[PDB]
Amino acid sequence: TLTGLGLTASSTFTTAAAAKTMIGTIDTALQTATNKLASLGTSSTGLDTHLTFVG
Amino acid sequence: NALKSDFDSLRDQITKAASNAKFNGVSIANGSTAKLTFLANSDGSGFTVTAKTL
Repeated sequence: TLTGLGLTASSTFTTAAAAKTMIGTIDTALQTATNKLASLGTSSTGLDTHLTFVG
Repeated sequence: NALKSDFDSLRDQITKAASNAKFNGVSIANGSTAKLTFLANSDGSGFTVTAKTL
């Protein structure tokens, strides 16, 4: 959710300089989102491996 | 007097032609702004083009 990425529900730019900073903000958001999702996928594969072992 | 009047008409024509030189509300010749900065990379760094008045 936006709050977890560091974006705020009110977030926007009203002038060109704010947009020039928003580029870097959205870069950081995309980075952290991909890292979180990669951790979720790793944990899912770990659940699958444990499921086969339990069987 | 005739030559001077033609010179004045050409002067006004230069003012008009300089005022009309705009592309989608932005100009690099009219002198409205010191500079313009077009994008140069995905990080937002900008290629710079210093304005030239006419």
